[PDB]
Amino acid sequence: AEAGITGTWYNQLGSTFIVTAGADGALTGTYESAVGNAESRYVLTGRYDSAPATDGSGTALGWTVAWKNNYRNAHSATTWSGQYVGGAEARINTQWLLTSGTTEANAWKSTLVGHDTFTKV
Amino acid sequence: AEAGITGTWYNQLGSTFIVTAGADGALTGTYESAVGNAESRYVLTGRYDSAPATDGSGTALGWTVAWKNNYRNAHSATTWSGQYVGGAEARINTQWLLTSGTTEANAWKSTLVGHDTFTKV
Amino acid sequence: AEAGITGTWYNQLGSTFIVTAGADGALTGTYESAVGNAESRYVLTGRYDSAPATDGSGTALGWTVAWKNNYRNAHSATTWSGQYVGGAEARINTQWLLTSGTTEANAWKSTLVGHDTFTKV
Amino acid sequence: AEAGITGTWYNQLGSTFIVTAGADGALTGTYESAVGNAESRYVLTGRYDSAPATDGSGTALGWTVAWKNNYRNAHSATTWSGQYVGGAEARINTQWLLTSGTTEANAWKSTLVGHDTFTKV
Amino acid sequence: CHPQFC
Amino acid sequence: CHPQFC
Amino acid sequence: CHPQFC
Amino acid sequence: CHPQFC
Repeated sequence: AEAGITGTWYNQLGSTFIVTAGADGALTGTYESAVGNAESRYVLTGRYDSAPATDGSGTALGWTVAWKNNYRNAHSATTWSGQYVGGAEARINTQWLLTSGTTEANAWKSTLVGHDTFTKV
Repeated sequence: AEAGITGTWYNQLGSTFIVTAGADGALTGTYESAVGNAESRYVLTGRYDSAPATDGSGTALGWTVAWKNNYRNAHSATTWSGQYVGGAEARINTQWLLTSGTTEANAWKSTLVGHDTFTKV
Repeated sequence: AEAGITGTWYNQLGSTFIVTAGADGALTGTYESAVGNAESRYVLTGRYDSAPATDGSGTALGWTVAWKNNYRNAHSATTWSGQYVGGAEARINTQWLLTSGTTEANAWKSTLVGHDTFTKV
Repeated sequence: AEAGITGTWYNQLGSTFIVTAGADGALTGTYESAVGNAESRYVLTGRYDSAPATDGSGTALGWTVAWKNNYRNAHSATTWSGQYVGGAEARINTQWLLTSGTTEANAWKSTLVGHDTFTKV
Repeated sequence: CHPQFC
Repeated sequence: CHPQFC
Repeated sequence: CHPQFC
Repeated sequence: CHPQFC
């Protein structure tokens, strides 16, 4: 964990995030939806649960991106919840929830659900 | 939003969190599972999406708690995704994902889903 | 279970469903989105898991509605997954997934998630 | 849809289901968790939403399995919600909810969430 | 105005 | 060893 | 008795 | 064309 988590991760669709795992549970970094442009970039923040493992368990973690920067304000935020698995083919497997701000009439359509896998390659 | 979000929130079951919403999208604070004891306390971090609203929309937000402190290490992390609605009965409505670190054999049982409502009262 | 499940159920928003629980695990009936009109009515089908309980456990169940009838074809289907709890205030507590048919470009926006509680009153 | 859905489907882990799509929205069949044994077999029932498509949209569908047969009663039920995409590499992409009967104290741990892809091969 | 709600 | 998986 | 609840 | 995807 920690050192294994620090670095650049890529999903299937071509989004990228860069994250530092700090000593006491902190995750900080940036998410780029498209690896071309210098602002599809958004701030990310989260937490991971460091633990002694003797059985090859994953490391539980989570992070949030609010979809606002200097070029775009999409009135929404996503959370990813999942686990880090290290080794020669390290990956982070996640499920995600994306919520949009709605009126109260429309609150039943506010939250989409999906899943993502990130690899180092 | 921001000033409206800053303060103490309570859910139906009696957990509490205390959060500061910073000027540029930051949420920081602590979650106490039981409002009695001085460590059922865990660090929280997240993001919210501030926007001009002319139609009474909610403010989209999200946060993560990793379930490790000086008394307990539960090898898991929860993310909450939802929206703030202000006014005389302000509330935060959320859906959540709780993931535990597992072996790869057990990864299908790693993530629970549920929902929570927080109020100021 | 079974006999306790058979009957008319109402959620918070005012939708209604009427269900028969058959002897070998079958649930069949109809869902009316609005209890006024004679077709906001759609066919429902599902299954429940009957078991000897000695500890006051709920009965696990699930059902599907495809949103097509003689007046409307909304190109979508919802599944509800949850449990029946009987007694003087019987209820069914559920989480749901609503999926719309999309092109492959739009498949990330295809599935909404939410929750519902049904009571007899 | 319909004729394209009727047949045998396999997921990544090696479970199998066999389904008939009837003329008016019905899905009926059986799910075998392990394709070896003659009862890892459970009844399935669901619905699909047939529609004229001019843009290559998927067909929305859903089904339920209650986990009880003559050899096993696991006190739980799963719902799968997703869409059929046809053609030379036809697939069904799904998200699922698995709920176990619990006491009311344990109801927060009752529902797991995950995802599955089925192919004909 | 999805049929689940309306 | 839930019947969905095993 | 997960810390989220207890 | 939500920023998560595009």
